[PDB]
Amino acid sequence: HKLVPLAPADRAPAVGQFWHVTDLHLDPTYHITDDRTKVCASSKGANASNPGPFGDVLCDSPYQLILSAFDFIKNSGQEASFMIWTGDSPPHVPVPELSTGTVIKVITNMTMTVQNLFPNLQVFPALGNHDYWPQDQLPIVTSKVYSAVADLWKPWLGEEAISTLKKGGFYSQKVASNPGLRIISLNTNLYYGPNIMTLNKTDPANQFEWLENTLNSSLWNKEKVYIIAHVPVGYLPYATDTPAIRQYYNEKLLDIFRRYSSVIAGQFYGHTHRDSLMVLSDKNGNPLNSVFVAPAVTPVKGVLQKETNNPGVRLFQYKPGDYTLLDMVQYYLNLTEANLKGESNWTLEYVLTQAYSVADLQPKSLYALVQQFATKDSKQFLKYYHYYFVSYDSSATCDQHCKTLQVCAIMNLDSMSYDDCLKQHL
Ligand SMILES: *[C@@H]1O[C@H](CO)[C@@H](O[C@@H]2O[C@H](CO)[C@@H](O[C@@H]3O[C@H](CO[C@H]4O[C@H](CO)[C@@H](O)[C@H](O)[C@@H]4O)[C@@H](O)[C@H](O[C@H]4O[C@H](CO)[C@@H](O)[C@H](O)[C@@H]4O)[C@@H]3O)[C@H](O)[C@H]2NC(C)=O)[C@H](O)[C@H]1NC(C)=O
Ligand SMILES: *[C@@H]1O[C@H](CO[C@@H]2O[C@@H](C)[C@@H](O)[C@@H](O)[C@@H]2O)[C@@H](O[C@@H]2O[C@H](CO)[C@@H](O)[C@H](O)[C@H]2NC(C)=O)[C@H](O)[C@H]1NC(C)=O
Ligand SMILES: *[C@@H]1O[C@H](CO[C@@H]2O[C@@H](C)[C@@H](O)[C@@H](O)[C@@H]2O)[C@@H](O[C@@H]2O[C@H](CO)[C@@H](O)[C@H](O)[C@H]2NC(C)=O)[C@H](O)[C@H]1NC(C)=O
Ligand SMILES: *[C@@H]1O[C@H](CO)[C@@H](O[C@@H]2O[C@H](CO)[C@@H](O)[C@H](O)[C@H]2NC(C)=O)[C@H](O)[C@H]1NC(C)=O
Ligand SMILES: C[N+](C)(C)CCOP(=O)(O)O
Ligand SMILES: [Zn+2]
Ligand SMILES: [Zn+2]
Repeated sequence: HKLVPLAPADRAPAVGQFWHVTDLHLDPTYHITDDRTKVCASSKGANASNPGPFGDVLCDSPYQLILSAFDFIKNSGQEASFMIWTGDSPPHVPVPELSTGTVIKVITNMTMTVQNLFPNLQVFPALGNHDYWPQDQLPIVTSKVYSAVADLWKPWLGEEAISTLKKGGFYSQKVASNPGLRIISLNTNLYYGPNIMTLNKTDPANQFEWLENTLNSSLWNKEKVYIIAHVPVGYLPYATDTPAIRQYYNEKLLDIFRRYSSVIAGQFYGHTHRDSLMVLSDKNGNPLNSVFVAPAVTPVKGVLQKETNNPGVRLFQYKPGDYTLLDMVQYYLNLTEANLKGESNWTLEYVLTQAYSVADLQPKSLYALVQQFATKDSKQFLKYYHYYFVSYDSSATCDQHCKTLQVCAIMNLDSMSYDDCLKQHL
């Protein structure tokens, strides 16, 4: 007779879950035709290799492929309280074949697709470098694209997020279904090498100042933060000594993340179209923060490349009310199989804790895994290299130089530690 909240039965609180999808790269031109140089504009005159209804390795995504990915999510039976979506919706075609209006039209199509299929799901998007015309030229002041995506994403974001999105293409947002969790969606395309608009700027769009203030507020308000962005921090795992964003920005952003590692419970990136891990550590090798690079839905590659990825989407599990990451489930589409029979079978690729026999996704757990990778002929690393391409090629091999680059980039996000790793292991 005193209106006290009803106590839940002391069962185990189910884990929380969220989806991460990235790099959809819709090619609206995709159509099967006898002249394989006309299957898709994204192959740029090359012959599609073996095209089917769900795509080709030399093409960006048919609409049917993207629809199959989101249909899989919708029908998966997995509960999820939100989704993160880290950008890159238009296809890889020459600048004159696009325009601002065409870019906005593709992002609108992808946004409405998600909203139609998932009417009750809060989605946290970030912009990719292709989400602007010309590609990679994302500005440091408001623009038509920023204003358009701010309008498109209003169903998911509050007024303050909309206002920063419109001005600079970034925002933070409290997660409605998850009190105490805030998403910080950065515009790391401001730091991407090809961006002429940010050359020699110390703090383009004031994003560093805003990020520091946001994290400081989260720290004092006892929030936890998930960082999402398109281009990741750290070093390319397939090239030597090449930061993914300009070195000046990589060093500055990493220093902010080290300072606020106690608040940041996850970092989630796209852009590479590969499945990669990184572990941010301090200068002495003590692990601080776990980083998860998710592979793309598009399978596209250039003619020059030997390997590509199968389409992928992924699910994270986390501790409710606490937001510590517990697991990651990677799903994929075997594109060759799907095209041969004409029917998609999105399926489990792996569960991280089971694949690698780790307890959870905390920095110390993953740091110990990466130390295993470093051992000669590590079977853990062989598995990881297979998953890097989302199981595209079980016979792909990683020679000594290849592996040094991979492991050094997983373990060492800043220039000093990365170069020291090269010194010791080249
Ligand atoms: C996604 O789905 C695709 C399609 O089903 C799978 O790809 C097929 O995988 C099978 C088995 O792994 C392949 O069949 C095997 O091919 C081997 C030779 O492979 C090389 O040469 C072929 C030549 O056509 C290339 O296509 C290929 O890329 C390789 O470079 C053979 O050695 C195998 O023969 C053995 O099989 C049995 C017993 O093992 C016996 O009958 C044989 O005598 C011999 O012992 C076998 O034929 C098949 O070629 C692949 N198809 C395609 C189109 O690539 C992927 O595995 C799947 N992905 C995942 C992650 O599961
Ligand atoms: C794109 O492919 C066409 C077709 O190539 C043929 O078809 C494939 C299935 C494979 O069997 C190839 O070895 C074949 O040659 C290419 O056009 C052909 O190229 C040569 C040189 O001109 C000639 O023998 C054919 O007559 C050409 N045309 C046709 C209709 O066969 C074309 O060169 C390829 N384009 C690119 C950019 O690679
Ligand atoms: C980081 O934040 C602290 C705390 O600021 C407060 O945080 C919230 C309660 C919010 O209500 C803000 O308005 C508050 O100001 C900053 O330290 C405070 O501000 C100055 C620091 O020189 C000092 O006079 C206050 O006493 C500090 N308050 C407390 C509780 O310690 C700190 O400076 C911020 N850092 C940056 C870089 O912004
Ligand atoms: C997103 O774009 C796709 C096509 O790129 C749309 O799907 C097609 O829509 C037109 C009809 O208007 C036709 O080509 C087909 O009927 C549809 N399917 C395919 C595979 O092309 C889709 O409707 C768009 N969605 C939104 C929300 O704009
Ligand atoms: C640049 N890349 C080809 C290595 C990765 C893909 O990047 P993006 O062109 O989709 O932005
Ligand atoms: Zn991309
Ligand atoms: Zn990109």
